Amino acid sequence: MRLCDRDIEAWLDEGRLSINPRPPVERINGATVDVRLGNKFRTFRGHTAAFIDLSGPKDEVSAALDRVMSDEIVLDEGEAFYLHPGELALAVTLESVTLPADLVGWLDGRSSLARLGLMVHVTAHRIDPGWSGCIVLAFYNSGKLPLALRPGMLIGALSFEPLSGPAVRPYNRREDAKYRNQQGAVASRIDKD
Amino acid sequence: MRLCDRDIEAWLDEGRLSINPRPPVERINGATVDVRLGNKFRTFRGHTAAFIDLSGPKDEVSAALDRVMSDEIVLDEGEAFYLHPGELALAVTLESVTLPADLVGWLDGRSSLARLGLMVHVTAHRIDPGWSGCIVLAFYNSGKLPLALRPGMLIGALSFEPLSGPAVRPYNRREDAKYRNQQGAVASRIDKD
Amino acid sequence: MRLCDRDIEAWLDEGRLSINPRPPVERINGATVDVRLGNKFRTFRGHTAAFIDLSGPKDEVSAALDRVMSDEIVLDEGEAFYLHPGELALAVTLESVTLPADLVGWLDGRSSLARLGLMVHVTAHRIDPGWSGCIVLAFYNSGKLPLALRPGMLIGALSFEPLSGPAVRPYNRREDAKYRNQQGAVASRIDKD
Ligand SMILES: O=c1ccn([C@H]2C[C@H](O)[C@@H](COP(=O)(O)OP(=O)(O)OP(=O)(O)O)O2)c(=O)[nH]1
Ligand SMILES: O=c1ccn([C@H]2C[C@H](O)[C@@H](COP(=O)(O)OP(=O)(O)OP(=O)(O)O)O2)c(=O)[nH]1
Ligand SMILES: O=c1ccn([C@H]2C[C@H](O)[C@@H](COP(=O)(O)OP(=O)(O)OP(=O)(O)O)O2)c(=O)[nH]1
Ligand SMILES: [Mg+2]
Ligand SMILES: [Mg+2]
Ligand SMILES: [Mg+2]
Repeated sequence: MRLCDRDIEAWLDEGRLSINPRPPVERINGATVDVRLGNKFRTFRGHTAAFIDLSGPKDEVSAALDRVMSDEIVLDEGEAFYLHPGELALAVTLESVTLPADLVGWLDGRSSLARLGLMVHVTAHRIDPGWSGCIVLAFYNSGKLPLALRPGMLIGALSFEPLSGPAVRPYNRREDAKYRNQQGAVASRIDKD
Repeated sequence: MRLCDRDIEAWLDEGRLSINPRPPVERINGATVDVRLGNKFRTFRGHTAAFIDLSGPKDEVSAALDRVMSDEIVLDEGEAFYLHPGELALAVTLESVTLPADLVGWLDGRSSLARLGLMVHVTAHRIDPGWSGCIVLAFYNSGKLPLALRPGMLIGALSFEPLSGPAVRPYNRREDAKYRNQQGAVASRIDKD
Repeated sequence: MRLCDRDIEAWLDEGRLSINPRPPVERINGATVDVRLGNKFRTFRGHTAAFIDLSGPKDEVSAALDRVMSDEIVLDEGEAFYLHPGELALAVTLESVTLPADLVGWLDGRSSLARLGLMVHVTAHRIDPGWSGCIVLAFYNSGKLPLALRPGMLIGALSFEPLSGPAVRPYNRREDAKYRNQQGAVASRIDKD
């Protein structure tokens, strides 16, 4: 049972859910709220490491991650990020979303973007109960043309599903949660596993 | 709450939900209905453009789109569409689906197709309340062999989720909705944002 | 509605669904249960075949699948599988999962993995009511570095959604179901279509 548009509004109105800035009525429809693209990005520098050991020693993994990740890119006014076919990049939503303990969120991309090969997540689109922050995007261009991405564009959509009850270990209370207070296009923290 | 198979049948009998043609009983099971491939495709002409500006002047965007999209391809008796590794293609379902204001639909592929690398959507699989039309597929072959696609093959599954109530701004009434009554392998209308 | 963590635990306590071995409390949180990578893999041998006719004669398809699919690869203690950019491979969860006729499961990857391009499914992530067995993973590396995967690592998450009622044709009782009693890194059985 996803929340319909009307019930998304009522949750935002009660304060059970928060999205900041609040998208206007025109971006709240059916069962979704549209989200927008941020201005923070990150790319990869492959020439600095051979591989990433997903479950290796924490120090080695951490060092490899630091070598391979670019600095955070902040786009000048009227500047685009050019996402080329075959390229994975990180970005972020404009909006910060905060979920209560009794709700879960789901990121979709967009059919218009899908038909040009742009994936807005890499089999990870769950926004957990207790989540609070902007949402980091893993972009991949599976199409044949480079896509110019500009801050402010409509980039995806969120839906919302009540849980069977309130989560007992929501994300804000989980001591081994990686992504609380998530600022900008944060890189993988797989080394904290 | 997804509609189970016997409730999918009930909703179809009752007529607010429509799938046309209606899959037989052997194709409605668990919490899904199987869907089949149509006969309309499009491909991409990359040599005609440097990039697509996904937030550019509506005129320039609309023109770049028109250069890069192939004419709609319609397949002869016994023809295959050969989907090569690394290529994005557009196709269409056989079936047309109609959802009322109080239902959302979700498109899956198939595990049998997944194990050969066939993706059937590009992070965009929500079928909205109020949707009426055949579903456009953005295919991507992530695998190691070309896959021959033939009209009428089983291509994916739809499941259906009641909303918390009837959407106030369903897809069929939304004046900025891009794809109402969609009737072939329709290219991106990202230029209408 | 998804089951919250506390309810997931209840359903496990009561034998309502099964996950074997049972993940500990630190892996059940919010609306999910974390799952782990098994030790069986398959790759592809593209040189043995020109293509796969998904919808062709059953005979010929089966022969092609048998030529292209590798023998099952079984990794030792501590051993790694190197998943390189642009390569699909098959693998399997550590956990076996059994769902009743009134529940559907859903498979997510992990944000930490998404941010390095690891897809854990290829648009096929539904676990059906009536399912019983380990889950075959279709892995694709959309990123810029190779990724070492070790048996036992955290690979993804499961969420569980009650259906509108019991499925009348759950997976365990459906005649043309392909994947009952599976079986390690089982290849595509699309030839059974
Ligand atoms: O694989 C898909 C997924 C969705 N749709 C349809 C169903 C849906 O109801 C509609 C809108 O999808 P979305 O909202 O993801 O696309 P958009 O580019 O944002 O279009 P709009 O601007 O109309 O919202 O397009 C498809 O045809 N194929
Ligand atoms: O990543 C996944 C996703 C699903 N499955 C299992 C669970 C599910 O219940 C079953 C069938 O899924 P699906 O119907 O998508 O596969 P199919 O190719 O259509 O097979 P069938 O003919 O048995 O329906 O396979 C996996 O092993 N791995
Ligand atoms: O596209 C996404 C998807 C999720 N998240 C956030 C929301 C979510 O609540 C959290 C964790 O998601 P996941 O559990 O998939 O990540 P993990 O790698 O398993 O992190 P953790 O160890 O903190 O659970 O990260 C994003 O920022 N972007
Ligand atoms: Mg939309
Ligand atoms: Mg199936
Ligand atoms: Mg997690």
